[PDB]
Amino acid sequence: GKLSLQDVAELIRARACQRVVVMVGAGISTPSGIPDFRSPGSDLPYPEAIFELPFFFHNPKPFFTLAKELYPGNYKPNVTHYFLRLLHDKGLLLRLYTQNIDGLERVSGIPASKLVEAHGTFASATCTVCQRPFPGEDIRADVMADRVPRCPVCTGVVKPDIVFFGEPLPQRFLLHVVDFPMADLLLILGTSLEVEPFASLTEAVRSSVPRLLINRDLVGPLAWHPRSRDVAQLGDVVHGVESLVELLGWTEEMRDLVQRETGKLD
Amino acid sequence: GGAKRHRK
Ligand SMILES: [Zn+2]
Repeated sequence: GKLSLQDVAELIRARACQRVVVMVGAGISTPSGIPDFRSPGSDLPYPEAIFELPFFFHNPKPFFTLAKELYPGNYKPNVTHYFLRLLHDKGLLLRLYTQNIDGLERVSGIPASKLVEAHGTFASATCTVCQRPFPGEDIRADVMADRVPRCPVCTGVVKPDIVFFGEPLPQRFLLHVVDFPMADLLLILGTSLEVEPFASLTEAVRSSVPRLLINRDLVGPLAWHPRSRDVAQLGDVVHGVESLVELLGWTEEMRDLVQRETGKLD
Repeated sequence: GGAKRHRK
């Protein structure tokens, strides 16, 4: 018959799937307290202005307040991140692609080599005028003092390396040409798949590769181009991952990891 | 089609 969440967990437990590629979005960051990027406040021509360069040049204060909130150290990873961390620790993670900019994937312990922050990061920054690169730390203070970072060379605005609309995606994104054909399982956690070219990556896997979606809604290419080995665990993203963790037998090992990695951060 | 863009 058709594949179920239990059948995919059985495939993982049997080690039939060992090249898992994961795609994640805001659905896995909202349970950690990350605010919705469309509904601010925890100045909008349209919701996407916060990540649009012309507005940013008109008024960059809204983006830099959002950053002061999302900059590392404030929020902390949740169960979904530590599940993916466990996938990596067990040698099953080929690569984790994320649309999120909170850095919680790195904080959960996933090494940068196994991670593709496809929509940029606050760890680096670039001057909007002369393109001079800068370490993300070199501008941290300015954002905490509610300032606007400025280039020490040309006085232009320095922008964290968050990929804005219209901007190219980082170069580590181009690892998708080799990873997705090499994947034997595709997990899609908490994303509406409305942003391209990220969303189109669901189709970059082979039709013999299962695609498991844990998201409140069946969204995007999985709804209009369904495949035989597609599985959809619709509902809350945390409960869906916890159901998969139980079906995998990782509940207690998770409970150990979540308590030890959290206390490490005091 | 390598540049970030929303469906709309
Ligand atoms: Zn400059």
